[PDB]
Amino acid sequence: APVEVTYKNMRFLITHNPTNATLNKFIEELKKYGVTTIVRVCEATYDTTLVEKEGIHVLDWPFDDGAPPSNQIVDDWLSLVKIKFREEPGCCIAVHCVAGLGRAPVLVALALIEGGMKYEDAVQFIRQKRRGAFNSKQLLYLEKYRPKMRLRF
Ligand SMILES: Cc1cc2cn(-c3cccc(C(=O)N/N=C/c4ccco4)c3)cc2cc1C
Repeated sequence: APVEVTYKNMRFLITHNPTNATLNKFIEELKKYGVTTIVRVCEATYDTTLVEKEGIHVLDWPFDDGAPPSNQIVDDWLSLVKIKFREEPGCCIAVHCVAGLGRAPVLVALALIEGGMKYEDAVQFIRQKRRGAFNSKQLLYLEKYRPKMRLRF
């Protein structure tokens, strides 16, 4: 389920998980939204060689099962956001697991919070665009989440 999220000057795309045989359609869906980077939060699957060749960099930072992202992944994710939108204004960052496990959306949620949103509003903003956005462990994480590096001053 391709779902797009725009807040301030940030844009994110929560995609499905393609297979090697459907990568050409996937790449053109990404380009459609001007996606220039992809973060895989679940065990690797399709081969990235082809995607990269098309100008889309793939980042593999899996969570351990449905557990909240590690501090290392949260740090790198927030850094990616900060650098990508500052070096490529207007671009889009894609993130995905399998379009239903409620893992990928947390990353978008965290970006919204650091961007100024209340975790409550960040969750409703996403939940309204798609179901199964956050598993139980995920929601609790966001509830107790305190900003580590705000986006835009
Ligand atoms: C309650 C609620 C309020 C929302 C307000 N916007 C929204 C939409 C479009 C633009 C901006 C915005 O501030 N521009 N950024 C500017 C900027 C300058 C530098 C960096 O960024 C904000 C999405 C929302 C979603 C919800 C759910």
